[PDB]
Amino acid sequence: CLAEGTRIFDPVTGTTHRIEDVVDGRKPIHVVAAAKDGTLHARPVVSWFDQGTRDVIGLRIAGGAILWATPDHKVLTEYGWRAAGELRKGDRVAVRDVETGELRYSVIREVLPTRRARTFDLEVEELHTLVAEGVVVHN
Repeated sequence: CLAEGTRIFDPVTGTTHRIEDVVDGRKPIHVVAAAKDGTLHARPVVSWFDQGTRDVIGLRIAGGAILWATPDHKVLTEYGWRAAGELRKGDRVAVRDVETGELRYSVIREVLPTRRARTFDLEVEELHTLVAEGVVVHN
């Protein structure tokens, strides 16, 4: 689940939407999806649900790029899918590059202890996956 504050760039509109705003108003919009091929494809949202308030961790990546998600949220690492609570300053994550638009790999900058905030839930067509804070991790 994604925490409030996470930005979501839409390929259809080309702007930046906030999950807190997209879910609260279940807005029929689109998002970027990822497959096992590593390629990015736009996909519509067909479900919006609130996950309640729970503890979440903050993953800081080089460039300031940060992502807040639940410990059960799986992150796309070099070794497949790994729970966020299993990430330590040294784990590399895939982040979308606006320069080449293509997928790129970067190292973490610092791990942020658990906190507390509202969390949301989405459903991307079938390719359960969405781009959040430039980072690609299951919905």
